[PDB]
Amino acid sequence: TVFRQENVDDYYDTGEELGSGVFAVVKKCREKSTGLQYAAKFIKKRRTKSSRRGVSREDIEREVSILKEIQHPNVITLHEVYENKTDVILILELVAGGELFDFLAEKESLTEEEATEFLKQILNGVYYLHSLQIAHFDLKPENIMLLDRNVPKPRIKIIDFGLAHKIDFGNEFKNIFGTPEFVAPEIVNYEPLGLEADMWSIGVITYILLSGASPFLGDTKQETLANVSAVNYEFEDEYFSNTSALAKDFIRRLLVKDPKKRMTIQDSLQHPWIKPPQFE
Ligand SMILES: Nc1ncnc2c1ncn2[C@@H]1O[C@H](COP(=O)(O)OP(=O)(O)O)[C@@H](O)[C@H]1O
Repeated sequence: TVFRQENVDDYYDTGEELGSGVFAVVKKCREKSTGLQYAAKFIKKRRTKSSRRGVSREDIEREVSILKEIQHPNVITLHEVYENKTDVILILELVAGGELFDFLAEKESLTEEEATEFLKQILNGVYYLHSLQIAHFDLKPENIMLLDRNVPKPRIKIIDFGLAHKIDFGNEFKNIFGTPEFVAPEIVNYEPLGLEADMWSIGVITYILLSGASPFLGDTKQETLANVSAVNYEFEDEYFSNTSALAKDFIRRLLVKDPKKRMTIQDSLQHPWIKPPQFE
């Protein structure tokens, strides 16, 4: 699939850098014709078939194809795509209130209500995605943006569809590995993956939202991964003594090794608490 090959600079001005990744950089931008602001994600292309630098065209096209499908308040909207010899440039909906990661770092500790207010939105977005048989495969606080961080109940959007896949056969078996702290045991063990992996990541996010601590994090990536595969986590009293037992129950039902026994996204919304790279 080919994208618009006019110079993006003929149509957009860029400003502040919003984020920086292995082979992607995201910059705030403004469309000249409308004055509307976006986030321009510049993804470096591979220079040769066998190269390890840059992103394969297959992987870029998958991200674009998934983004084109989605429209929901809790996920990002793709506006346009450009390309040139070096980059594919995705013009994405701007989410201007920063990462959930940075919000948590600045506050140090959420109430159980503040955590659920974030969680409920994450769950609604993932319910949408999973309804479409889209697994995100990279859910973590760095990939959840706030629209406006200066309101008591910030609204969020899921970003970074660089690992997302359509799961039309219930599982997929490709090269898929996210951030060690957040990946499910089946990722660690190189097993077939499905929508269930996202539910594990949600459990890890929930634990972090409530405690400020990461359930499986070791001092090295290998230690983190070994902890994940062994389901080596516990609820520290220092962090959870004033957290409800129902909140712990919710996490326990997500941090389950066997993906078949883990809560699904529909289960998570009906749960009584809610119901109203890898190498060193
Ligand atoms: N739509 C957006 N609005 C604002 N910031 C974004 C947006 N998309 C990405 N970012 C920022 O850029 C960072 C890297 O995102 P991204 O490039 O999508 O990840 P990757 O390069 O791993 O695919 C994010 O963690 C975030 O800080």
